[PDB]
Amino acid sequence: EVQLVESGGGFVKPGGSLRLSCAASGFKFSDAWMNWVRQAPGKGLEWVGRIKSKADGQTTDYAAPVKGRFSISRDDSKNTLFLQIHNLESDDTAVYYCTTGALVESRYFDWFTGYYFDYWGQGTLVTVS
Amino acid sequence: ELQLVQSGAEVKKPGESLKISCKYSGNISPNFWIGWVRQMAGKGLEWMGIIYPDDSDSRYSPSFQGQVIISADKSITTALLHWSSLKVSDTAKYYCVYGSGSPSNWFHPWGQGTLVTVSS
Amino acid sequence: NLCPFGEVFNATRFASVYAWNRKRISNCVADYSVLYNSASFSTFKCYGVSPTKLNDLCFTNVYADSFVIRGDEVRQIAPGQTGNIADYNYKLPDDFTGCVIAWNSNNLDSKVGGNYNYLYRLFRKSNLKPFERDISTEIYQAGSTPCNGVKGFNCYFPLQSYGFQPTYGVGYQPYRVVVLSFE
Amino acid sequence: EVVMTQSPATLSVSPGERATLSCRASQSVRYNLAWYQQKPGQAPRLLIYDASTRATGIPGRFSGSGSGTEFTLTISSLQSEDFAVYYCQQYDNWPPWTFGQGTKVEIK
Amino acid sequence: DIQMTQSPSSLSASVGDRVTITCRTSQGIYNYLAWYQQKPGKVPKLLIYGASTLQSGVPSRFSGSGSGTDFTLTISSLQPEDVATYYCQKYKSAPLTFGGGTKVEIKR
Repeated sequence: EVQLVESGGGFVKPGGSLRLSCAASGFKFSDAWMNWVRQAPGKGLEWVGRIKSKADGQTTDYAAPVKGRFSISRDDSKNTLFLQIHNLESDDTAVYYCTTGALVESRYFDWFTGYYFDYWGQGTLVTVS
Repeated sequence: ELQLVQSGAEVKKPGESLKISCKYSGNISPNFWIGWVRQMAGKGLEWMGIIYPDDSDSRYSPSFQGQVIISADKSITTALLHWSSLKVSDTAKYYCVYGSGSPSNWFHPWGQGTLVTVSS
Repeated sequence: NLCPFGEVFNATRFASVYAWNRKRISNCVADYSVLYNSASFSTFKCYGVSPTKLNDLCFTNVYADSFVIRGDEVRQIAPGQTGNIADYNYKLPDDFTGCVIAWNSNNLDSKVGGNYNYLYRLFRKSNLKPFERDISTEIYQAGSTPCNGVKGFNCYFPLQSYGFQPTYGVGYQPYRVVVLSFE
Repeated sequence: EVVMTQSPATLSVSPGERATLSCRASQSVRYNLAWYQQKPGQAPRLLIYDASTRATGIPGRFSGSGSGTEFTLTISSLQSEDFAVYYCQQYDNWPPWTFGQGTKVEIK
Repeated sequence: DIQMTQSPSSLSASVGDRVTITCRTSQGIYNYLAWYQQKPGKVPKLLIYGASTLQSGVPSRFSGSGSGTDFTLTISSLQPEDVATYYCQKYKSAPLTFGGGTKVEIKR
């Protein structure tokens, strides 16, 4: 049912930066953990980062070949996620997704922890020319 | 919460470091933030950031490159604004605004008449 | 030779709900109409004692406990109620005899752009006991598989921040609480 | 960030006659706002806040209006000391606290 | 940095037959792992989690079996509408690294 949509892809040129977005629809998005996954053309998937819920730190966990770049930030009050591609070299030409995962509750409170990915967006395609 | 006074600045050379000095008067509230606002030549006002003098936090709006807001003292009860080597763009006039808790009567003492910083 | 009540109520900064402070008062003169006849206290209700009758009652010891909790959560401060505070943070035995005070302290604790200095527990294996508190921050266990100090799956850090903000709704606005227990 | 658009850019009015002001927001600022006044050559002065309640020591001719994403300021008696530039400012959704643009009220 | 392999890559048998897929691991993970299915030119879809739990609303011909250090996912009988690439994901903690990926073709 619940859906996520992303936008911001373009036919950009290397040696710069780009900003990608993802807007939630029906979560309790204020407190959930969200992820980005980038599918290169004709290759397997690859996780690229997670951002916490800002009620539990608002921390970012990037990947091993990514740590230097690909900043992630969250904008509440409008249910929007933000991926900041700090620098494009050649291989950022791929598709990007914004996904979330498991729902966990103890007695009172529940939230999408985002560990195995259930809901995916349509996926925007980024290019480097 | 009473009158604030600022130190009338003048021209500088291409970028160096400056210090802009607001003041206090007294009868201050427990929550005590003081902010800094700037006005281009004949344009609208743009916010910079605020500082809580006790247990300074200095939260910045996302323009913090030449924006180091530190009270740095209660000795003379000031809220200095500091930067180093800013060159041509920030020729403006900077106001210091008072505030408190209980979000009424924040923006009442809104500086007095303020600092025409000349860069070039 | 009056009691130091003032420094408890006019204190500078309060502790967190999961790490509440405790103070002992004994061999002192305690007056309450000064506390009772105050318009500051938005909420003030007692148990087992008439609020006007305090001056006629002597006790061996008086214990004062204080913390800071969310606004629409004071109802959990009552003997025999449920909720996060009443389960994992602060418990009140049903044989309670003392007064409970709470007033809005928005202009003292909340700060612009969030205030991340106040916490509260969210996970604990078993409920608390009356007048009992814990401080340990061991990673919670939610399944049969032990993880041994890694915050992966089914292993959650059991502390979250309130994040107060002076423009929130009155339901979420902070509240200071002082709890009195008697002999 | 929310853009605090203000219309009209200028508002040419006659003395005495009532004059109105309008400020626009991108999304919910439901009850946090303010209205300044900056006579040229000096610092802006707060007029109202909370979108309805007037400040202290101000004439009773000013009155707040609106809520949500639409607001309005109304002046009932244009004297010789009311033609200035008026800014609207939110004070929620902290990181970008933003102002408006201004309406140079003039005469004819 | 727990390396995983999803082997082999070229798998194909006549419809109705049985297939083996093996997500080996370099370090032990108790049962924490999932499986994703992705047909050409579309978003991946979930099948399993906990290494054996079928998704509510997926065909029940997939058999999450193993646990410990080596896992297996096997299709009980083959059909020509279930040709895709399958992805095994480590799931204990960060950095949630996916698997290599295995495509399934069909026989002559």
